[PDB]
Amino acid sequence: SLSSCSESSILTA
Amino acid sequence: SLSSCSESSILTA
Amino acid sequence: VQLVESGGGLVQPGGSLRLSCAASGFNVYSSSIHWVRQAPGKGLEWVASISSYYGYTYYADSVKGRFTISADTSKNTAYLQMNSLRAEDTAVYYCARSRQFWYSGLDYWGQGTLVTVS
Amino acid sequence: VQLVESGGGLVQPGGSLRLSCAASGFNVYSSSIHWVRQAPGKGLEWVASISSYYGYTYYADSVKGRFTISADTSKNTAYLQMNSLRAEDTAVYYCARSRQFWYSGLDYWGQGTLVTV
Amino acid sequence: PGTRVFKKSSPNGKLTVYLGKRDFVDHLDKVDPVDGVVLVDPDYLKDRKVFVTLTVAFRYGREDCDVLGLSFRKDLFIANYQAFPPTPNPPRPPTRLQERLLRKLGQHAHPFFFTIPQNLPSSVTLQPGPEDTGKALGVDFEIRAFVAKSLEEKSHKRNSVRLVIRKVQFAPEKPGPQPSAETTRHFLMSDRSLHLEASLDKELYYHGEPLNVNVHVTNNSTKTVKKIKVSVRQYADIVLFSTAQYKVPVAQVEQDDQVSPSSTFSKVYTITPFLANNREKRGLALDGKLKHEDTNLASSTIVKEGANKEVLGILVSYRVKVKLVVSRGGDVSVELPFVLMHPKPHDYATDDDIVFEDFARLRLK
Amino acid sequence: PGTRVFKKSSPNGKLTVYLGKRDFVDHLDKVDPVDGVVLVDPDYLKDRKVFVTLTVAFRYGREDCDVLGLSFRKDLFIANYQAFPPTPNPPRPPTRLQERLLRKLGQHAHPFFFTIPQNLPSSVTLQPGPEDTGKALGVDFEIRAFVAKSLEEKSHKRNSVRLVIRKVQFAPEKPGPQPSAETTRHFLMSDRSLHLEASLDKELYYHGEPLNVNVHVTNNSTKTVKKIKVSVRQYADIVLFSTAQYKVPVAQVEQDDQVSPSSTFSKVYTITPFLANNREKRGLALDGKLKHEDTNLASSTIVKEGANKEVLGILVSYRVKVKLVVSRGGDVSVELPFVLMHPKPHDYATDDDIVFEDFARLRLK
Amino acid sequence: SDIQMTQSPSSLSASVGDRVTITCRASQSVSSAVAWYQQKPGKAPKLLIYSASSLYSGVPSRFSGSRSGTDFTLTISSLQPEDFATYYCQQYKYVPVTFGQGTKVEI
Amino acid sequence: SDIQMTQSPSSLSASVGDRVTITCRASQSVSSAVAWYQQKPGKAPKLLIYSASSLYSGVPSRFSGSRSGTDFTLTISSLQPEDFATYYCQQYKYVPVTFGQGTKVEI
Repeated sequence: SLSSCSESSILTA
Repeated sequence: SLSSCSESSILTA
Repeated sequence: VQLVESGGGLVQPGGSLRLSCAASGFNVYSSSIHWVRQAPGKGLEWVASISSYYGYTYYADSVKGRFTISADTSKNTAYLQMNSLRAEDTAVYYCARSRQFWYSGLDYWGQGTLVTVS
Repeated sequence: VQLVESGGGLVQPGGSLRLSCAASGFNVYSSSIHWVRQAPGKGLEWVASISSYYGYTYYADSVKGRFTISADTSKNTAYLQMNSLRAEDTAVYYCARSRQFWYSGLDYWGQGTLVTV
Repeated sequence: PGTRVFKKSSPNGKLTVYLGKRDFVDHLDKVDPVDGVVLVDPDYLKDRKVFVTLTVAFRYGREDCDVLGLSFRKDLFIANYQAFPPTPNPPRPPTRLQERLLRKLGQHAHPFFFTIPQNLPSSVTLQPGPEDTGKALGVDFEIRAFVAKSLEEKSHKRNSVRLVIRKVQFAPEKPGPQPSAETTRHFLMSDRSLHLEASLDKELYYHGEPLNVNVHVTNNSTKTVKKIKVSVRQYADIVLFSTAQYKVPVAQVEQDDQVSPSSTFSKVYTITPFLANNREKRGLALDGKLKHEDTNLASSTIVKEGANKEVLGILVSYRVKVKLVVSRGGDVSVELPFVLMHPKPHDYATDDDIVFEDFARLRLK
Repeated sequence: PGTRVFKKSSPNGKLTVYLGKRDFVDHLDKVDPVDGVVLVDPDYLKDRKVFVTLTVAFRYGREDCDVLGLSFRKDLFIANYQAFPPTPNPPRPPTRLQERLLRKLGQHAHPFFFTIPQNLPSSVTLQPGPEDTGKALGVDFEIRAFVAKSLEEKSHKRNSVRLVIRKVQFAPEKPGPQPSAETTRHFLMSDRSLHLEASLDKELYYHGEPLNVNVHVTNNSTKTVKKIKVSVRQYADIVLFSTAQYKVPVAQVEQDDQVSPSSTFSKVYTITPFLANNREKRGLALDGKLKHEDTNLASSTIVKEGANKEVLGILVSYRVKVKLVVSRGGDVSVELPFVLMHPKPHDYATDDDIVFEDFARLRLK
Repeated sequence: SDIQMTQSPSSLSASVGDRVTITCRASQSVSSAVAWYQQKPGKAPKLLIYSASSLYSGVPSRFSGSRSGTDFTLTISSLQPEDFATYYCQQYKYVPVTFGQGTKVEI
Repeated sequence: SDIQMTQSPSSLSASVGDRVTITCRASQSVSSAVAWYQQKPGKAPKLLIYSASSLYSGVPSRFSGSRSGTDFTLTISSLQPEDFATYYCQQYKYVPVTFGQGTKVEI
């Protein structure tokens, strides 16, 4: 598997 | 809540 | 090994009674002495406990603050000081002894002293 | 700023060709030099990359072991040594330059040297 | 008929360790082997192997995050076992407990087996100081289980499961020799000589059991003895690469029993070590804990008659001290060693290590 | 255009922290404030308040359990903020980014705000040596979020979420004075005096940009100069409670340019610091990391004109050294300071601390 | 909260040579830390079982306890005329220790 | 594994004054680390977009990129006669860097 790491999201006006 | 701790189980012949 | 106790009797409501439990045959640092009362016509109930090896004392929520337990380690005796005896405190109080290392039930009991209020 | 490259041509199959890429206008430690080949009538493909600031080199799986990339830091040039040129290695090889701090695409390219087997 | 078995699960839930016991008794000739069962789903590690490790470590500081000189960790013994895929048959075919656990759990169970060596120390914990914001140094036993492609692979917090065990000793059946000692302190020219004798009633005492010392003083000289002071000392010997001994008094009894010149004296004192009046003392040795349960004073560490090297970890010992206080000097004392244990139930030279040794020598004294 | 936002979730999957940035730039007069959003479900907490903490800590050793002299941790700055229940209005109403995040996430969002102080050091990391089994000392910034009944309550691994940030600086817009130096070394009685002059072409150099030194030698004396050796030195000044300075050479250029007596000499050397041939050196300072990715050599720690205290963490500086080698002694040298930085983008006296200071002084030297 | 211990049946009648089983329901999943006491009318209680299965020394072998999850049961193999008294089920895993409401064995 | 980058449509025709939009499907959830290149027939490629939205210096403003999850799109607001060439979609988040199969804009 993999390790719970950081991630990203999108933001709009 | 409570945290993940050690527990027990039963064993028979 | 005996747990002879004394001090019970009749006390006016709001007064004070002091129970003494004089142990023999064992030591106060290898055992913890508990007090259990039997309400008239009702099952047993735990009230106090003292552990002279660690120095901890415990009380029931219904007797907390009113009851103070202490032991005289030189005389191998335990004392229960009761303050402001209410109407519901009447019972027969048993002095019990349980092993310190480790707890395996109240294997030795006293003989009971009747406490009454009016 | 130009990426002059040479060394391409015709090589017998199973032989070796040496591509040299001579840069100017920038430095070899502030940039990483990549090699990209364009198969005839087919899209681009990345083959090698060298980072002279860190000392790492990378190769594609299809050219790994056969290709060795190195740079002469004093001459500000990069070299690609291709060994055992198989039939599928024919393409036009572009010398590309990308920023080291930090990577923002291959903003400078060479002019392409044809390689045939 | 029924028996209890201990169980802990991985945070992800796909890995579980079964242990028949948590406290393993040492018999001074053999140690109870650590035999257990590992439950795992083969599809979970589609290609990773399963390893379990038994580790004993000299540690310091708390367990999570100290803003201090955090844990100096020095493993004293390391063992590795591959639960899945199975290893060769030895040591032995699976034992009765392992067989019963496998029957209970089915084919999804895998046994693991560790034999603790004889010379490893017991589990003890030094009492933290009232000023420090974290627990003090101590040695403990611990078991881990994880799945990884290789032993050198990094740890996985979400996958591995960590379980704590203990190593304990119990009082030997046979009695020991009666502890007794004597000492004489004669004056300048007189054949008269101050002489005291102290002795115990047994050599082994249970926890909370009182100690009787029979002090016998023969002061035929011309000086007067003012007091007799009796103390019980705990000796915590720490051996990492150098040997450091620390003494902690745990009980004192003093009575103003003056002795007249040219006359004898005899008394039988009573003393009892306990933890009630020792919670503020730094460097007091206590028995190992599972989580944070209360523990008595550390039991004495005894070594077999063939005590060849055995010097790792923390070693605890007790001694009763009798001292006579005399006017204008003339102090005379004797010491009576004894062992304190529970009855048996019946149902390198790395730089940082030298730095830590210096730090511990500074801190404890 | 779209805006990217960084987020991380608690292992239990409830607590989540949103951050608009990971690298916060210092402008030598103000620091970019740390503004974020904490998402939580109020039913999951029942009476457990939500706290977020920003911490910068001087560390040692790896993140996991090291069998060594593990992390000496000393928090240089601590801040506490209560996300839920809401805190009073200041500092200011929620900013534009916070408003947008709350609009995106709804009423489950809660803003938190931290103003990093100006005197805090940047994020740097000392390079571990090949002999160590773990990463070396360094200073880093970190953010935590957790739910608890009180601040003094112990942390929970399953509930808390931990996130790493960095503090960075960029090259100032204005240029600096020309770095130049001179030195004379005259002989016993001759008015003739050995004279060398070295200078740089600029005062600020970008990472990977070469350095030009215009060494000018005026040796009117009767002795012969054998070689000129030019070096670039990195100065890592560690300040915990005493200022310990360590020097590391990162680049050297040597040419056999002998100088005849009573004659001048002039040359323009070239030198470039880089990390390719510096991976075996212990104590080399590198820029901070969010993960185990590669980073360049540590940028110089510029200090504003109002250098009041500013002494914490690791402070990095660079100097170019020019040295003339003369037969039978007579060494003469000059040093040219410079600053190395990235261009601006367009888009307590506790004993263990003294012990660790001694340990670091011993190990690094 | 305080762990209440429910003990049933409250009252029963038996005969010499019969089997008697007393159930004891724990409100929370305690360990085998349950003890059984006997009390004749007028006397002090008397320990019979500890650790929910271990027989106290001096107690006749006809007394036998057991555990099934949180169900603790006291079993008498063959009732004797001495066993007519009140039996209490006590848990001592968590402070405060709580006693059952009591069960009296009668002719 | 190697992150394949699917670029569609492969071939298209347009007119001066029309809009052209080229999609680019990433097989794995890379970040905005995607760059767009242009190559005329016979010349070397030319960087247009980096970070999937930032416009390269000197590129006319009619070129504009975008990101939608893993969908990267190149948009031309008003096609000029200089835009007839082949456009490539490259990801550089993970080594090896992979190029799209190419799209040619024609009259």
